[PDB]
Amino acid sequence: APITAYSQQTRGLLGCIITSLTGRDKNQVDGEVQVLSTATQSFLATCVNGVCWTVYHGAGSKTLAGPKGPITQMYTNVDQDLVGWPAPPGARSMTPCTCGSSDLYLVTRHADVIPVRRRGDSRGSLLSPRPVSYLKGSSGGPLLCPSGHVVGIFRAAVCTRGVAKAVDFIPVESMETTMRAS
Amino acid sequence: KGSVVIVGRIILS
Ligand SMILES: C=C[C@@H]1C[C@]1(NC(=O)[C@@H]1C[C@@H](Oc2cc(-c3csc(NC(=O)C(C)C)n3)nc3c(Br)c(OC)ccc23)CN1C(=O)[C@@H](NC(=O)OC1CCCC1)C(C)(C)C)C(=O)O
Ligand code: NA
Repeated sequence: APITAYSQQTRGLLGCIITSLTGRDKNQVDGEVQVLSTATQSFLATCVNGVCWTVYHGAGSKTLAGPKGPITQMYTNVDQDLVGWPAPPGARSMTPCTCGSSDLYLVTRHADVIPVRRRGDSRGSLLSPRPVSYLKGSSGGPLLCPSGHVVGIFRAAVCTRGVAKAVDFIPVESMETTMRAS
Repeated sequence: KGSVVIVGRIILS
């Protein structure tokens, strides 16, 4: 595959509990994708045009801990399972893909890059199936075209008996709609 | 009242 990734951890269990309570994160931010956590779940945010986008079923209505304290959501759409906070400064903002390619790449929280075949506006087949457990925690993760532009973010896995054969995602078009409607 | 917290990042190339 063309696209590669790696991760870097920035916080541990105690620091996360504290930062959650204070809402103030002074760590330098970097990367195209942020790995997020709350008290109960982990998920990802993809930063696209100055906004870091993730799923509602992960973030709910919560603020994001920021350098100036908690950041309020700029966009909240419960029915599309989409939320967005203004992107922290060091976050590397990605570009929306508009040509729409056939072959897509899902970036997981493990920084693995998984080949996906687009099947429609918001659906993509895994070229080889993976355990559900392997994708869990990667909601909000980007689906990219080979060029590295973002076509959508990971929302739900299509699976049977613990095996995922396809993914449902929120298309960048959805992000347009939410921003305009607000 | 708890905030969502960045615990890591992923760098693309
Ligand atoms: C295995 C990993 C997958 C990526 C992952 N996602 C998830 O775990 C998501 C979260 C939840 O799915 C959704 C939640 C909400 C949702 C909105 S608000 C809300 N919650 C609240 O309001 C609470 C406060 C109660 N949930 N909206 C959705 C929408 Br809209 C969809 O539109 C097509 C599709 C799925 C949605 C279940 N799920 C799934 O992936 C589940 N799959 C599933 O629902 O099947 C999908 C439906 C569309 C294609 C097949 C399963 C693997 C757990 C069985 C994750 O890691 O979290
Ligand atoms: Na990798």
